[PDB]
Amino acid sequence: QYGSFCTQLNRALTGIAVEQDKNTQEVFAQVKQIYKTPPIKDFGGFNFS
Amino acid sequence: KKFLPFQQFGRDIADTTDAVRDPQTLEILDITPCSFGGVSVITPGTNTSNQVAVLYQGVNCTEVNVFQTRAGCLIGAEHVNNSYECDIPIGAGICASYQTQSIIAYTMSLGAENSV
Amino acid sequence: AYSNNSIAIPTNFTISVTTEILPVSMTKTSVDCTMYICGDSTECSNLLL
Amino acid sequence: QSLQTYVTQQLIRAAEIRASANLAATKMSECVLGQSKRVDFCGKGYHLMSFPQSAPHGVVFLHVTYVPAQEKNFTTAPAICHDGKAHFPREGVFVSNGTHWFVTQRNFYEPQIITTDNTFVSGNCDVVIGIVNNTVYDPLQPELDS
Amino acid sequence: QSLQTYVTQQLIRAAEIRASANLAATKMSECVLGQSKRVDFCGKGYHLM
Amino acid sequence: KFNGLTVLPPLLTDEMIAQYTSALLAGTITSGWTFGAGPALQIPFPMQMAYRFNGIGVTQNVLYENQKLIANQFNSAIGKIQDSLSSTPSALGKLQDV
Amino acid sequence: KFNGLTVLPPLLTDEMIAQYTSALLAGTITSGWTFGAGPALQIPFPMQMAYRFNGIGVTQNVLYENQKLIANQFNSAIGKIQDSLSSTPSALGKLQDV
Ligand SMILES: *[C@@H]1O[C@H](CO)[C@@H](O[C@@H]2O[C@H](CO)[C@@H](O)[C@H](O)[C@H]2NC(C)=O)[C@H](O)[C@H]1NC(C)=O
Ligand SMILES: *[C@@H]1O[C@H](CO)[C@@H](O[C@@H]2O[C@H](CO)[C@@H](O)[C@H](O)[C@H]2NC(C)=O)[C@H](O)[C@H]1NC(C)=O
Ligand SMILES: *[C@@H]1O[C@H](CO)[C@@H](O[C@@H]2O[C@H](CO)[C@@H](O)[C@H](O)[C@H]2NC(C)=O)[C@H](O)[C@H]1NC(C)=O
Ligand SMILES: *[C@@H]1O[C@H](CO)[C@@H](O)[C@H](O)[C@H]1NC(C)=O
Ligand SMILES: *[C@@H]1O[C@H](CO)[C@@H](O)[C@H](O)[C@H]1NC(C)=O
Ligand SMILES: *[C@@H]1O[C@H](CO)[C@@H](O)[C@H](O)[C@H]1NC(C)=O
Ligand SMILES: *[C@@H]1O[C@H](CO)[C@@H](O)[C@H](O)[C@H]1NC(C)=O
Ligand SMILES: *[C@@H]1O[C@H](CO)[C@@H](O)[C@H](O)[C@H]1NC(C)=O
Ligand SMILES: *[C@@H]1O[C@H](CO)[C@@H](O)[C@H](O)[C@H]1NC(C)=O
Repeated sequence: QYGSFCTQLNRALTGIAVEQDKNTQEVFAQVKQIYKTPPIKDFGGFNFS
Repeated sequence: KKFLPFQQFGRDIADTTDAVRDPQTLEILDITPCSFGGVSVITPGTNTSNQVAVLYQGVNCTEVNVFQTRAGCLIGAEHVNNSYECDIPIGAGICASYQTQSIIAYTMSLGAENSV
Repeated sequence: AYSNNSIAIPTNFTISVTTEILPVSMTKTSVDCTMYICGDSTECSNLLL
Repeated sequence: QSLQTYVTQQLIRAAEIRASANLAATKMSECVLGQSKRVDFCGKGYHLMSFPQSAPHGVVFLHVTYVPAQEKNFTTAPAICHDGKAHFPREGVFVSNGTHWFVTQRNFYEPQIITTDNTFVSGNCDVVIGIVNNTVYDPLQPELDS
Repeated sequence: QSLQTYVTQQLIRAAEIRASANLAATKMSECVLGQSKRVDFCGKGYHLM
Repeated sequence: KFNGLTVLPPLLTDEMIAQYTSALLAGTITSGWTFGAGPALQIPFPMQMAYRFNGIGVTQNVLYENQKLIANQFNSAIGKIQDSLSSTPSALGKLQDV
Repeated sequence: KFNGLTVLPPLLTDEMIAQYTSALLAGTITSGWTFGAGPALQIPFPMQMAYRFNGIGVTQNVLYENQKLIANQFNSAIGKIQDSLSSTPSALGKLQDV
């Protein structure tokens, strides 16, 4: 009898759920190449271990 | 509309009967509500004057110094050919002001032309 | 190809034109609360008061 | 209840749209009215300029950027030792094709002879790790010689 | 009513989290992928990396 | 529609927005970044682009010695923007969502 | 939990996020800021730090003549970051609150 209230609720929650993955993608997926450090960690004394 | 001999009512909105078959004469007539719309009062400060203009929003100037703007019918303001900065926003590029002393309605100016 | 005495220097360039799309404004909506709830009914509007 | 729900969602959506519009105004100021050094703020690459275009309910920025294209390997040194002096590039980087040393601007290969107008002297040759022996030419010596 | 309250609170919290995520993406672009001259945007002091 | 719901027109028409964008484009093309900070100072466009090359750490002779190639690259990039815009129907997703 | 409430997993796993962060770190370490603007251009890390010293208005010889001291300072600072984060948990409250 209440109509489409909770369909609205599920739509809002789904929007939030998608936005979470969008947030993570925008933060961390800022490069399409997967770069790797050389096996010899010689950087002139700088230590990134 | 083509109401087949079994169809009595008509609903393209599904909650309001927008059409109906008259029982006496089987002519089918559509039902459109009479009219409605907002009413806005354009005024300068009462610390300046008591004159007002009235905007009947989104209605033609027949349902109601009569100026048909894209925002509706304006009554009590004279339309001027000049362009100024917006003072009271009316809508769709039209603005209103109070100048010597009457309320004027005009197309707003975006700025002075300048060729480099 | 990292090393302690190697560098990569570009010898050319590309002029790149990219598109960024940003929403600015929404449709301006107005609702007549009484008309939506209690359309042209005076008993309903009196109750809504 | 339905009307209140609609108005609440409209308020939240309007807040999001206001954030987007503030970002658009900032980009109009910093990318169209100027050249931005902020990485990725205007486009991908080194920002040169931006052009705005109106769109229904929004804006489209055409970001013109500079992208290095065809890189080449060279050998580097942090400084050059000539007469017990350590020479450092005023602008650019010391670069070597295998046999000869040059100084280049950092973003575009343009080899130039290492000269005293090209470099500046700081200290002796015993402090810098990886300093490379090479000659630094003085343009004044031929002029006062001839 | 309880479900509506939860969903509205989630929407507001999601807006705040989205603002935080946008700031984090901007800092990833300007502090990690480059050297920023914006005072205090990438730590206290003159930003190196 | 007929239940007390109305749509108010924007104050600025689409033509006025186009006029503002055209004014911004003309100012940028004819005066670079000067009109933003004050009076518009005219400068030939290749010299402005040389300024911007200096701004990204590249010497001006790189632009001047490659002016035709750079102009061709820019023109073709704008043309590719045109082509892609009229080829990807999901390009304007951010606006259509609104 | 038991009343129609479900928790959806994130699209990217923690391992994938770690992979992205490791790729960013490797790119920055091996190529400085070049991989963010285009192709990754390798450069010795002391030379990159000299570039950054120039970026903050300090001459390159200041870095090169103090390379060991600067590297020791950086290493000690990173070690202290590890120590401080492992010492007190309230520093991560911003995350915990979420
Ligand atoms: C970089 O620093 C780490 C410490 O943060 C060094 O790791 C230590 O190495 C020594 C010698 O191999 C070991 O005795 C220690 O147990 C290690 N400590 C830890 C916490 O792993 C590492 O050796 C340094 N790298 C270089 C190249 O010197
Ligand atoms: C490195 O660069 C130097 C200078 O550009 C090269 O030396 C020149 O080589 C050309 C051959 O094409 C000669 O005509 C010039 O007379 C040389 N100049 C000098 C000053 O000797 C050198 O060959 C390059 N080395 C490599 C491996 O490419
Ligand atoms: C750069 O040239 C100098 C000479 O100007 C070299 O100095 C010699 O260094 C060796 C040790 O490597 C000493 O045994 C000699 O007595 C030094 N001679 C002179 C005249 O100074 C220096 O070694 C060279 N550097 C490199 C890396 O080859
Ligand atoms: C009902 O009566 C009226 C009046 O005589 C007539 O016009 C109409 O046709 C009648 N309805 C039908 C369905 O015949
Ligand atoms: C108002 O009605 C007149 C009647 O001829 C018509 O010409 C005009 O276009 C109408 N204006 C609007 C805004 O509907
Ligand atoms: C504007 O000027 C034209 C003639 O150029 C005239 O026909 C028109 O009526 C004027 N508009 C107003 C509002 O007076
Ligand atoms: C740079 O690339 C362009 C193509 O965009 C090419 O025409 C030109 O010859 C290249 N320059 C060099 C020096 O290779
Ligand atoms: C530089 O040398 C490495 C090998 O160590 C090679 O993989 C890389 O492609 C070279 N770079 C260029 C631009 O040729
Ligand atoms: C670079 O590394 C090599 C070993 O591969 C070493 O012989 C050389 O001395 C190092 N040079 C510098 C400047 O670190």
